[PDB]
Formats: sequence, C-alpha cells, structure tokens
Amino acid sequence: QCVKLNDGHFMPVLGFGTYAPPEVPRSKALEVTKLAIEAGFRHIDSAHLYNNEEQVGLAIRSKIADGSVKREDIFYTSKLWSTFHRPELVRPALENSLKKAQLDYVDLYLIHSPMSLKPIFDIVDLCTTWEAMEKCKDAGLAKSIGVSNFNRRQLEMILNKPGLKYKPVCNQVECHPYFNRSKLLDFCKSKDIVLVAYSALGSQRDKRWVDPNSPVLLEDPVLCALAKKHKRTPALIALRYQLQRGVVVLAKSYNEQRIRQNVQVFEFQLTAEDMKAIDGLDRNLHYFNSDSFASHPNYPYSD
Ligand SMILES: NC(=O)c1ccc[n+]([C@@H]2O[C@H](COP(=O)([O-])OP(=O)(O)OC[C@H]3O[C@@H](n4cnc5c(N)ncnc54)[C@H](OP(=O)(O)O)[C@@H]3O)[C@@H](O)[C@H]2O)c1
Ligand SMILES: Cc1ccc(Cl)c(Nc2ccccc2C(=O)O)c1Cl
Repeated sequence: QCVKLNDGHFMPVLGFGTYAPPEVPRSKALEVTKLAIEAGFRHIDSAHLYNNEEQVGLAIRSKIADGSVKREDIFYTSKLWSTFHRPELVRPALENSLKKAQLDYVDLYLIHSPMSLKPIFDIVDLCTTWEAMEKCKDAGLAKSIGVSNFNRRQLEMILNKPGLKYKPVCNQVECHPYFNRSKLLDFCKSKDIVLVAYSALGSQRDKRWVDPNSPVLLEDPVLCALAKKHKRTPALIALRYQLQRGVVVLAKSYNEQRIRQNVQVFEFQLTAEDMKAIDGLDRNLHYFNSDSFASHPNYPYSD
C-alpha cells in the first residue's frame, strides 16, 4: 500500500534501496532493481551519489517495456548531492539525474544532506536550495520534493521560511530499533511530513563509516525472539516495526531470495507487546559514525 503525501501524491510504504558499494559491479543494480520490481517493490530509492542511476533507470524502463508495470505505477526517488546546494545548480543536477535514468520526471527529489560541500565544506542558505527545489516541482521535473538527513531544527528552518510554497513531503533519515527517532517521528507526524527510514536493517556496515564492533541489528536477541514467535525473520520484524509506526521503510538487498522475502512485510502484524519490546531496544546508535560527517558545521547529529 501507499501513504498520501502532504502535496496529494502517493508514496509506496515499502521502498527498494539501490545503494551498493563501489566494489559491486554497476551491472548488479540493473539486475536487482528488475528483481525488486518483479517481487512487488514499486518504490525505488536512488541518488546522484550512488553512481547507479543509468542502471536503475534502465531496470525501470525495462519493466515498463516488457509490460509488467506502467511508469505511473513506479515511485522513483533521486537526491541532490551536497556539492549542488547553491540554488542555480539544483535544476541542472536534477535534469542530469533525469538524463542518466532516461526518465521524464522523478516522483521524489530530496536534498540528500544538510551538510553543504564546496561546488572542503561550504556555507549555503538551504532555504535558497529549497526555493530552487520548489521551482523543480513547479516545472514538473519532480512530482514531490523533500529532505534527507535533516534534524528537527534544520527541518524547522525550511518550515518557517517566509513565503514557503511547498512543505517537504518527507525526511529520509537513519532509523531502526537501535536509533528509532521517536521524538523526530512525532515532530514529523505533527506536520504531516513522512519519515522514511534508511538502514532499517542495520546498514551495510561499510568499514568506511561504520565501526565493525557496532552491534549487529539483525542478531538482536529481541528481534530473533519475535522472528521465532512469528515464524518470520529478524529483517521482517525490523521492517514491520516501521510500517506499524507510520514510517515508510527502505530495504536494500542485492540477493534474489532476500529481495523476495522482504515484501512479506505485508503478510503479518506485530502486537502492542511486540512493538513495546522493539521500542525498548532504542539506544541512540547511528551506524554512520565518521569524522567526515561529525566535524561538519551542519552535522545533523550535533543534536
Ligand atoms: N538518505 C541517505 O543518506 C541514505 C543513507 C543510507 C541508505 N539510504 C537508502 O536506504 C537504502 C537502504 O539502507 P542501507 O543501504 O543502509 O541498507 P539496509 O536496508 O539497512 O540493509 C542492510 C543489509 O541488510 C541485508 N538484507 C536485506 N534484506 C535482508 C533480509 N531479508 N535478511 C537478512 N539480511 C537482509 C542486505 O544484504 P544483501 O544485499 O546481502 O541482502 C543489506 O546490505 C540504501 O540502499 C539507500 O537507497 C539513504
Ligand atoms: C550521515 C549521512 C550523511 C550524508 C549521507 Cl549522504 C549519507 N548517505 C550515504 C553515505 C555513504 C554511503 C551511502 C549513503 C546513502 O545515501 O546511501 C549518510 Cl548515511
């Protein structure tokens, strides 16, 4: 199913994560994005950063061409990279992502991160970036626009902007049972802004930003015990948890069995006691924990 965004467009509540590290050949993105769509995924999450938009776009066009889905059945997201926050660069960055994917529009375009980088850190008024995003929705390049990696204060700056035309429809952020973002989720609900969870399965644990000593979410004993009770898997429990909280959840998998497994999130439900047990795992733990973000003036977790 779908959630109605605050601009009247609809977003599928389970999305397919397409990021893979650079050691995975670029051709894999094409193959697994096809498999995801075959499995039942209708929301596909990509970004300029991922260096896969040509493959992801080809998978979508491929599944349109062979007749499995129509373009309006697919919800495709791309994201403005942090070297393109200066307002005059926004629309050209978007049109480029479009030309790569060979699509006429994205369903959603996000500001990937509030941490501006030189076109080295940069200082940009993200309110001007936002105006440029608004112009992209007006031109029909993006059906909806939103943000990613914004904390409550950063999100407030946009919402409070003089002559704001469109609220962000969502804030895509790190979110899972060890970092459940409860307070930010309540703030977003109060504003009819959807929270979209990434690393909802505990991240890819890439050594470039994640400490390998960090706990492994999918071996959590409470998650294992609920998977046993429901006869599902720890990943399924972690995804269902977000859906029942009114959180749109992404799931990356480049594995054919796990891709098909993940759409089973719709086939069962958790009780209030289950949800409380998961809620009790929260431990303020963000897996991405790197000097490369932490020292930025607009680091979202400076809290
Ligand atoms: N906005 C941002 O700054 C940001 C940041 C991070 C991620 N994202 C978006 O969110 C997407 C997902 O987040 P993520 O990449 O951190 O990964 P994720 O969804 O947390 O998944 C982490 C690992 O879970 C494994 N997995 C998937 N399904 C599973 C299952 N059923 N059972 C066991 N393991 C399973 C996958 O390994 P296999 O591939 O081997 O199955 C995957 O590498 C990204 O791909 C990207 O689209 C955005
Ligand atoms: C904290 C933070 C800040 C900025 C970005 Cl862009 C990201 N996103 C990524 C970082 C490294 C590799 C992939 C991503 C992603 O968007 O998937 C995160 Cl996790």
